[PDB]
Amino acid sequence: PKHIIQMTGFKMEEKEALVKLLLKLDCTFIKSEKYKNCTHLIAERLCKSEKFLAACAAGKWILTKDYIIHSAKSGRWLDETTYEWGYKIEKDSRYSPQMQSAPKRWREELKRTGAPGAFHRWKVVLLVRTDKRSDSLIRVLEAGKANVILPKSSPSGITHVIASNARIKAEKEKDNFKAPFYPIQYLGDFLLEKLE
Amino acid sequence: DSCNSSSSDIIRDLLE
Ligand SMILES: [Cl-]
Ligand SMILES: [Cl-]
Ligand SMILES: [Cl-]
Ligand SMILES: [Mg+2]
Repeated sequence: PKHIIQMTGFKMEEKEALVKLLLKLDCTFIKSEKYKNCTHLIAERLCKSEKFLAACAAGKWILTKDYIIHSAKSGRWLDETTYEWGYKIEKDSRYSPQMQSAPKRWREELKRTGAPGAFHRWKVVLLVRTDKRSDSLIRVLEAGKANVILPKSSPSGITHVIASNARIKAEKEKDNFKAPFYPIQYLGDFLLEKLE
Repeated sequence: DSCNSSSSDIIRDLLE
């Protein structure tokens, strides 16, 4: 049982204090803006960072900073359950009940079904605006075990076209693909908001 | 800090 830690949403001084506490525990810490297959993501708040969405898509633990504080004080990694984002839902919140429960929902759902990710068996073509990088979107999709179809790969079996300005594109242009078009927001909504 | 500037909303970043 490994503890590969990443953090999202903390300012520098908060992150320094938390990483100092990791020296009391056997673990791996990965410093990167990118999702790097952490087993435990420590999140300052519910959010839509690459790390948060990717951790949801892979059914990882997404926990509060108290998980690190209390584990370090105990000298041992504790049970994650009561520290999970989703363990307790705030009925008066800017975040929907679905979004507040999303990390727990995906962790439990992937264990239930046996699937390795929220997007397993998806075969996705990305049509992202040419001025911006799709790289964070790709790493979230791949964290969920979607197959992102590169331009040099055959389009056989595409399931989703995810497109900048999907709602604007002409039917003639949508006709270049067998699969339906989805806006960029669909990815976040599928993980955080949609009732399955 | 430049060494701590991950986006907190990658969907928003792609919309505008
Ligand atoms: Cl565990
Ligand atoms: Cl980091
Ligand atoms: Cl759109
Ligand atoms: Mg599994």
